[PDB]
Amino acid sequence: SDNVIDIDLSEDSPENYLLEHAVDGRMLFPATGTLVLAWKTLAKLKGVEFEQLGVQMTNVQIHQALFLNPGGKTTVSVSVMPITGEFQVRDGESLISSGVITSSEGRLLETDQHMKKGSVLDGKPDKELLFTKEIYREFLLRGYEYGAAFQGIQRASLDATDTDIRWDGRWISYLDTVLQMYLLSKPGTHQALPTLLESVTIDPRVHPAQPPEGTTEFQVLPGKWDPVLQIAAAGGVEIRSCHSIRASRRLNHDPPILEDFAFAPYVDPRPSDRSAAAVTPALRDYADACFEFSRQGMKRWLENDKNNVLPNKEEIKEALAMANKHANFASAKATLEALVNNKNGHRLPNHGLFEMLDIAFSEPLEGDYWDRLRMKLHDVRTYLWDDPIIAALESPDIVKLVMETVSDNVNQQVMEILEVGAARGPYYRQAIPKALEYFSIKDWQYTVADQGFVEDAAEFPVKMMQFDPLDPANFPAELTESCDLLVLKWNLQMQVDLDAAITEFSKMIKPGGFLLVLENGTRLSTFFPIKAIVSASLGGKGGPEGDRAMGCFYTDAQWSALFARHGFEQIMHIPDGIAVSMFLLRKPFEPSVAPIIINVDDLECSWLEEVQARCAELQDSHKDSRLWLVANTELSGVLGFLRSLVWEFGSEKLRCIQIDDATAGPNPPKISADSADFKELVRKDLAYNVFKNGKWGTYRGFVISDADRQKERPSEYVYADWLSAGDMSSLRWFDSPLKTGHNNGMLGSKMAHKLETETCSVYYAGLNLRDIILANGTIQRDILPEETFFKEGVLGVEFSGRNSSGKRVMGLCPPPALATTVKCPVSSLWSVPDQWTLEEAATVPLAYATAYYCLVSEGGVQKGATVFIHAGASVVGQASIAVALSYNCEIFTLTKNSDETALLKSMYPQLNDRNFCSSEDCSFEKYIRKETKGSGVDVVINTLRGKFLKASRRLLSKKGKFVDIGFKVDSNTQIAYYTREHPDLRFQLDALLESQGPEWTRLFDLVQAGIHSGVVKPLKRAVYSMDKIVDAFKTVEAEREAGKIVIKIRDEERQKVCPTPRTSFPAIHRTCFHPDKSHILVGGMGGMGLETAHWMVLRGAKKLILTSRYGITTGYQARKIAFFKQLGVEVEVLALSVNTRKAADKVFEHALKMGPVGGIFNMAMVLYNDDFLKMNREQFLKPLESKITMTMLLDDKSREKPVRDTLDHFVMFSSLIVSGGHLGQANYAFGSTVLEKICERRKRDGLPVTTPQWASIADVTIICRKYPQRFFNVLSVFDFMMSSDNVVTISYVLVEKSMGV
Ligand SMILES: NC(=O)c1ccc[n+]([C@@H]2O[C@H](COP(=O)([O-])OP(=O)(O)OC[C@H]3O[C@@H](n4cnc5c(N)ncnc54)[C@H](OP(=O)(O)O)[C@@H]3O)[C@@H](O)[C@H]2O)c1
Repeated sequence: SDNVIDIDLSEDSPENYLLEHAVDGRMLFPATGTLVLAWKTLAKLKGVEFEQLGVQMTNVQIHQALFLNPGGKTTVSVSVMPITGEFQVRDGESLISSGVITSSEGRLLETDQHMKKGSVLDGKPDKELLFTKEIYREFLLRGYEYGAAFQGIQRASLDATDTDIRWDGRWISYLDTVLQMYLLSKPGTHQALPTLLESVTIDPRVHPAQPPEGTTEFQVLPGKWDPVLQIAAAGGVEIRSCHSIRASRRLNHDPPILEDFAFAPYVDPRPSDRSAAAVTPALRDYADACFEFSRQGMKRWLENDKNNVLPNKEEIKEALAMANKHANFASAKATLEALVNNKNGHRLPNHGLFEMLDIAFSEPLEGDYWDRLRMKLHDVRTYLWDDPIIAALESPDIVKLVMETVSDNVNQQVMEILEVGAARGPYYRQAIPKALEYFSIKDWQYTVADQGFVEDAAEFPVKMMQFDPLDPANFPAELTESCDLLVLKWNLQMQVDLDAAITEFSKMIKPGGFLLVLENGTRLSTFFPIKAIVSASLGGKGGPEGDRAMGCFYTDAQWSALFARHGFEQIMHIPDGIAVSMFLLRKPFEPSVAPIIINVDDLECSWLEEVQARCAELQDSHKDSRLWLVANTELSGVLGFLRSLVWEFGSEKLRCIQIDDATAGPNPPKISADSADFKELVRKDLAYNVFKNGKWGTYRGFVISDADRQKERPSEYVYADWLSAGDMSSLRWFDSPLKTGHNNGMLGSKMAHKLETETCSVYYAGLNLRDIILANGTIQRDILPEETFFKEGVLGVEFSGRNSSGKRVMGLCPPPALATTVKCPVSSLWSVPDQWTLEEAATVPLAYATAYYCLVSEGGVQKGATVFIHAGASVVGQASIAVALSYNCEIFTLTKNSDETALLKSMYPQLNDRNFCSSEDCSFEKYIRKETKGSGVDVVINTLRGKFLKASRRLLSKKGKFVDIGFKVDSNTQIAYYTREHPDLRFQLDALLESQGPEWTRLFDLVQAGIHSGVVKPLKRAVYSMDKIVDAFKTVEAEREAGKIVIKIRDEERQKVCPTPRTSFPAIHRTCFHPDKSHILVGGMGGMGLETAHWMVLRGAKKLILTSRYGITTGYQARKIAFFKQLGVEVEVLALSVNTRKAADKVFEHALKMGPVGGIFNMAMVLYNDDFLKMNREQFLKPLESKITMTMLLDDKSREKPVRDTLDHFVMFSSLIVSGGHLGQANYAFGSTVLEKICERRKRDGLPVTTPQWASIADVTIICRKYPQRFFNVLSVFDFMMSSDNVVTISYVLVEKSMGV
């Protein structure tokens, strides 16, 4: 109604600096931006200029975020009430800001900061100051992305109390930079969204005037932060008591792609290898069931074919005959139907062969049968494509192994693929989404072809060609030297003349190209039923390799011999065993010049000179010349070294061979110049040859499914948390830090109260409405007592289990008590009487402890007093009635429906209908007022809100007490809590459980007395298992029926004092660090070193020894370490390099002095990026110290006592240069690969090891087409990396799934 403000976010608009304010990518209008709009509006109403008006905004509520849009116009309406000052910044019909704006002519500013002239941060060292780069690195790590316009704090002290704030004449920027001082005063990791600014005073009269026009250098105004009063004051501005709400950090990019950098054999993989077919025992049964169903179905087909309408009948007799050689229809369908309809967990994704076979046989034998059935099976063709038998060889691992192995060997930038016959047997639907969509460095061009248009390929980035696939000699001549890979899925089995087809197919292969063939090789009579009805000319000439089975099938052994006969080298061969087989072939390579071999075994790089010389003469030699970098040791970086060399010398000549001594079989290869094994390798001319586990293979990064990141495994200690805040359907069970004996969150205020705690094995956990309110996002974790801020979880307080002595106990503990083990203070533990089962005990503690607090501790109930209890059917309501009845009180209670009234009356026989009202209307006020003869109710236990809260205070007597325990308080109510106007009694039982002082021990004794006197009786309850935790929370939230919801953790033993059996629970991973052990962080005084150290501090670590070449040299390092120490962490910063045994000894002398060594981290990096041929040894061994010398001096020291037994984690950070390669970083690649080989040796010896292989990290742009990850997401995958069995995990984010060219 009042001023309408238009914000022009255009190319040259003066208010374009407002797009330089983003939170996790999204552009936002600053929270202190509606203050200026309200400020400018009030001055406009008064008719005065806004910079001559001194305003004061009080209790400014931020309800929404005004999302700015580039090149767009945002119109917001500001409405100010003339006399009272109530203002409203509202975009459209949605409120963005509310509060009260008041102008004045006197002095409004409280602090005297506007009088301060200079900057007190003068003459200080550079290690005692924070600069704009360091200040806004801390904000970026929390999601606050400020552009150059909003980077106002130009310098600050380590405490951030004193700052230099820039004045540029823009008031939205200046107010934001004065709120950044408050944000800079609350170090942490989460993103805090302001929600209430109690006071904001702007006095431009004492503020410096706008800088002259065209100013380039602006003045810095001193700023100060007052912790006593919580005032951020700079210049003529003052922000007081800003309240923020935790915000879930959203991911700017798409989820990272996690892979397992593992070794994969080429030919005939064993069942334990990753290139092997994924045939489970269940699949081998489905294959047999289909085989029996197919075999007998043909028998049924032959005998019933009395009309002779079954062409290929001789073929169906031959197929039936062979099945008999290698061997009722009702039973055959019975076995399959039992397999299909069973849901025993072991369940194939789908049963397509059975489904499509059933259509093949069940179809009647009559006129127009074959034409109709051929149409029917062409309508369910998808079943054959997507079938466990057919998908065993189309698994993501094999598809990626083939597609990337072929890419490592194609020496172009685009990789031309050609899938001939894409209508019958398709491969694009598997190659594209599983392997080719992950490509970042190489481009791919896919070309499907067939007789007709490929209907299913319309949605894929492929090119559809047209010609006859089933007939050679008509292949278009435009396909000569056309494709670097040829895929013939189910094509060579349809060719009448194989030699002619293969000869004509081999011409389409570029020199050095590959041919991929997938054909049936075993149990050839299983799929024949469908190749009988859905094939026209089932006749194919045989040859020297034998006679085609039926007329369209060769056996796997005959397939391999046939390919070998045409001079094809078997690069890879993966037999499914149950059905299909896969061959990858390329033509033999005959060198014209002798290959050059250089041994790169030495880790001191005594060959840098020779390789550099031979690498220089690459582009002046014959095209058939090759450099073979050979390593015969487990530790060698030849694999990642040759990837980086390929980036500047091409893939044409650079080849490599590694032989792993440790796992090389009894017959190790003998690669040495004119050897026998080498020549077999100079003929395949594969870039990377690795002999490990007894077979030649290659290192490939196998993608990890997003479902495996939340895979649940047995865990002795678990606790319930949420995967996503505010979602009650995301509740899971995570690993509990109690496996270390202690509980996360021992920092700050939790370090002051040294409560004596008894470790109890939880058997039942009661679900209260306090947990549902937190779980569903109605209230953030920050409203809870400050002692719970760093706790792993905040769900659950009450429980009933067994203490360490085996006694049955029940009690309330600080969260998480929705767990399997707790550390309950001895002053909060009651003993279960020997008449209650532990199930009944789980319902008593909180319900009655709250009831006594509300009635006898806060309400001061006296004998005979009148009490009004809202929601009498709730557990707290039932407890309140029982406590009140014991005090001989006149009870009035609000019951929703008649079922609740009946339940309460039966539960408490003293309750008559006169004692009951309805929670559906405020008609209880007249009834209660009349029934009390105008005296009112002495105590009101209020849960209902709005007009029921008002109508219930109105019933209070002269001395009556109002106990409001509802959770969903209004905004005005919360401000009353903040302003100390009213006490917040809804998280007081949680606060008394942190202090456990005089006020609690009064409630402990009141409840204990009630148990003895019989007042405290167990309530009716519903027991939910540990897997229905989500459903239990939903049951509590809905409040459809009265009762206590109690999660059953363990089964109570028949005895009464007996040790709890040790058991495991399925739970998601959650890495935790032992607080009594010392964790060494070599290079932990850096970007990821210090931000990872903070992550460990939250997850349990309390003893850090951080190592650097120089120690603390900046004010960001000194401010972080002063934050760990304040939290209660024993930090130690050593200015040494662990490059000699003396240095290694010192770092572990200091570690063992602090405590047993429980973790070693190596984040150290040194980089000299340069061209390989302009690098001497002194410059090639630069990155090799932090990665080859500090990793075997930390690995030698971790393999000796006492480190070996105590050590839990051995993390050696790596880079994707070992998996992708990079330009100029050929020395870093060698160091990063030898580091990964030391970590794989540790796994061989059973020692703990983790090797993160990160691409790029944002907070601590697009390189090789990969977006840098946000650190809050690097620590999310890092946590999964530590709690996993693989050694090397590759984490990288893709800008977008790769398309063609
Ligand atoms: N953040 C990224 O962009 C990114 C991307 C991919 C991978 N990574 C991985 O993460 C690490 C790099 O993280 P970052 O550079 O952001 O932070 P950082 O690892 O903490 O930084 C490297 C640190 O190494 C220390 N250092 C070097 N040589 C040392 C020696 N001989 N002894 C002890 N300390 C030594 C340096 O301490 P001084 O400075 O005091 O000498 C420096 O602070 C590497 O392991 C890398 O593989 C990071």
